[PDB]
Amino acid sequence: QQLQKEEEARKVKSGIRQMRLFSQDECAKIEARIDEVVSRAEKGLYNEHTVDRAPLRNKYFFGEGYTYGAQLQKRGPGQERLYPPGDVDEIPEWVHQLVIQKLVEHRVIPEGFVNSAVINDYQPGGCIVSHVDPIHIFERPIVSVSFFSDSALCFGCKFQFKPIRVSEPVLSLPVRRGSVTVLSGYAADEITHCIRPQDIKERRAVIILRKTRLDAPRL
RNA sequence: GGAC
Ligand SMILES: O=C(O)CCC(=O)C(=O)O
Ligand SMILES: [Mn+2]
Repeated sequence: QQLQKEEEARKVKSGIRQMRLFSQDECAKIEARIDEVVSRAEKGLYNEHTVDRAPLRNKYFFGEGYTYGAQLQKRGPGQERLYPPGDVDEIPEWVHQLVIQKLVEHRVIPEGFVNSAVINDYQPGGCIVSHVDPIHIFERPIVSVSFFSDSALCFGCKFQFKPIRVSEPVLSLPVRRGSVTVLSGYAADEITHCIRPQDIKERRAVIILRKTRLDAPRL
């Protein structure tokens, strides 16, 4: 039914906020700090679980990190876990001053909301498989700031492998460098979101800021 | 080049 597809896409749009908030100079300053994050990881200055490496995507966990995918035995809903307290490195002060301060000042999230800053560094062709950020781990909303290039955030995609094949998205949301994305409601809880390899044509980094639940399970 |  045209009525059915229009309703779900309407539901997904309802949970999406997106606006330009960082200028080119401000991205350049933050992107430089992101490059230093990569350098410190390759110098071994970070705790073991702070750095999660994959062929075309690295995750740098600060404040709070999580286990996902192949790191889970008997993967299923509710099987994700936080690392033990103090395991991952602290949120860097430049993340507090440059990124979170602007979000708090521009009323994107309340002050003291963020306790987890995760940086996803995508190499050209990189992706992340369709998923819902664990409801048992993270409070809503989910805030992310994009850097180094423009891309798209797709919703409701189905992944096939060998080779990687992605079905037609329910919604493709262009995310540009310096743009802030806020997910809530249906867009965050009742539909998966992903980024496709065809959307990453250059190196792209995104800083994801969240609040972990009080009852969030740890390892 | 793999979070459902
Ligand atoms: O590249 C993005 O913005 C998506 C990353 C994501 O969904 C996550 O790491 O939870
Ligand atoms: Mn996610």
